[PDB]
Amino acid sequence: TTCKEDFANKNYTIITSRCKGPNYPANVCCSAFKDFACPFAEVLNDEKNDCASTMFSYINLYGRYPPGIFANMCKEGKEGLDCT
Amino acid sequence: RYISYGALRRNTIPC
Amino acid sequence: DYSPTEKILLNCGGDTDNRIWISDVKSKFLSDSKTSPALTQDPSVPEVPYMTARVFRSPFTYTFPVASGRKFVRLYFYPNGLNATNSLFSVSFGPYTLLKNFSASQTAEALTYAFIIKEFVVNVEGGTLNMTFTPESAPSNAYAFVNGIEVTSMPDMYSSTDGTLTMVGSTIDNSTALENVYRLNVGGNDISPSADTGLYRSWYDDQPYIFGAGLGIPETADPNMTIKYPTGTPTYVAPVDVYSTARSMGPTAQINLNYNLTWIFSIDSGFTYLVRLHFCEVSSNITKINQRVFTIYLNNQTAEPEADVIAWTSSNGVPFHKDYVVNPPEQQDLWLALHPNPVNKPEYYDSLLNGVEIFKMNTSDGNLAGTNPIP
Ligand SMILES: *[C@@H]1O[C@H](CO)[C@@H](O[C@@H]2O[C@H](CO)[C@@H](O)[C@H](O)[C@H]2NC(C)=O)[C@H](O)[C@H]1NC(C)=O
Ligand SMILES: *[C@@H]1O[C@H](CO)[C@@H](O)[C@H](O)[C@H]1NC(C)=O
Ligand SMILES: *[C@@H]1O[C@H](CO)[C@@H](O)[C@H](O)[C@H]1NC(C)=O
Repeated sequence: TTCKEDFANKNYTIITSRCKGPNYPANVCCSAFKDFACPFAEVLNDEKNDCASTMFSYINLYGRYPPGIFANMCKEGKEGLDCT
Repeated sequence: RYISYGALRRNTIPC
Repeated sequence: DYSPTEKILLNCGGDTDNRIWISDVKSKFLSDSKTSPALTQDPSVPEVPYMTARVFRSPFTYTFPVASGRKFVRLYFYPNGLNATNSLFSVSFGPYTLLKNFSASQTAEALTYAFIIKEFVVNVEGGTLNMTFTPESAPSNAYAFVNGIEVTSMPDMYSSTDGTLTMVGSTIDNSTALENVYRLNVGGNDISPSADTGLYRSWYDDQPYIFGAGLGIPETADPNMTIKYPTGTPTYVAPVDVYSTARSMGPTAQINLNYNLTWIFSIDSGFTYLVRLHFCEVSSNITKINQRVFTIYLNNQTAEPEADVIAWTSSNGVPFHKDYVVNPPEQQDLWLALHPNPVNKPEYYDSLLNGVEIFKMNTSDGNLAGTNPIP
């Protein structure tokens, strides 16, 4: 189910200029990721779509990020990341 | 609204 | 493996796991009941012994002839002409009440399981045992039932009498009763009771208990790596499939500094909990001390400041385990988490876990029963 939204032409600076360095500070990086992907919480959260994987692909491509930093260090509560 | 952990698990590390 | 002298698999009213059962109909075990087959069939559910049940209109007591020793005792329930919701009862043994005010349905579908298995570890003196099922008199509707019963011989595997070996994270086990609430193969697959090391324990994958998306990676032993139990150690402590598979934080050190590898287990309050953690260094890279050192936190507090599996074992691929006691702060979530300890400057910043076993310890002498799970 190819993603409804287009992630190729989005502006990833939100993340790239904040989540950085040899250390990937959890608070800074998760703030940046939320800022970028909270406006598409609806489509990402839908299991049927091909979008979340496509997004992470682009995030990790433009940032040259290590393999699972967002899944691993971004956690808030049982519900997920708040995004409001 | 939230970013669900199911979406985050799409960032799971591979082999 | 371990061969238990007694293997009483009892099916009520009479499998997919190569174990033969026996009806309770003409059993010497039976000491009235209204046997009935199950009203509805769920493909996920196996007929034996779930399909057949025996129902206790009034108190019933079961007896089994057993040598002096400790036994696994496992009840099998599947919530189902009576109405399923109205089944509330208690189960007792000796001076131990195993279950009270128990609902199979409210328990089972709060947890999104079709059927339930409940496990206990109990010590028996004498050649007989007390298994009594009592429909709760408190509401009149209330009845009792059991799909099946297993009694299995067992070594004294999970006791820590030895002096000062165990203290809570802030303790003595002897002729206390334990109820097993979780038994996980961390980073590995499910293990059916056949595939256990002769004690017929079910091991479950740990992943449904990871807190967020933070799964790290699973590791398996290399093929040219041999899991060797230490000389003079029982080899039935946990299957080799438990120690050959583990979970760790990932290939990036600074990432592993910023998160905990965490698991959460819903538990009954008012009790104290035995947590046996299972370790074995399966990585080819880790062969010396001060390569992988990590801190273990139980219930947001430190149980182990620096866990070096090599210091615990001196070599690759050799199993080990350690018992802890958690006393929760008075139906509740129990947290387990690991983090790397960089003090002393280890080669890698990582953490590891191979298996988990959590038991509820009987309070004083008395209850092992907790509240019914609100869904
Ligand atoms: C340990 O830490 C967590 C918080 O990190 C404790 O608290 C709850 O956390 C959940 C997230 O699962 C929130 O939804 C709840 O609102 C939090 N409630 C409270 C009261 O904190 C958790 O309870 C702690 N456990 C112990 C035993 O200390
Ligand atoms: C991304 O958005 C920011 C706004 O904060 C803007 O300053 C920046 O130039 C944008 N980058 C690109 C490549 O469009
Ligand atoms: C008794 O069981 C009922 C459910 O049938 C439950 O609502 C109630 O909280 C329980 N009370 C005690 C003391 O177990």
